Amino acid sequence: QSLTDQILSVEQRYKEKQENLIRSEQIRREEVIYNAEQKLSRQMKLEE
Repeated sequence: QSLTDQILSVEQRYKEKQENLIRSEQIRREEVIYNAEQKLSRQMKLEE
C-alpha cells in the first residue's frame, strides 16, 4: 500500500519533468512564431 502511495507520488514527480517538457515545446513554438511576427514590425519599418 505504501508502494502504491510511492508509486503515485513518483508518478506525480514524473509529470513535473514532463510539464517542463510540454511547456518547453509549447512556449518554444510560440517564441519562434513571434519571432516571425517581428517581420510584422519590420513591415512596420515599412511605415518608417
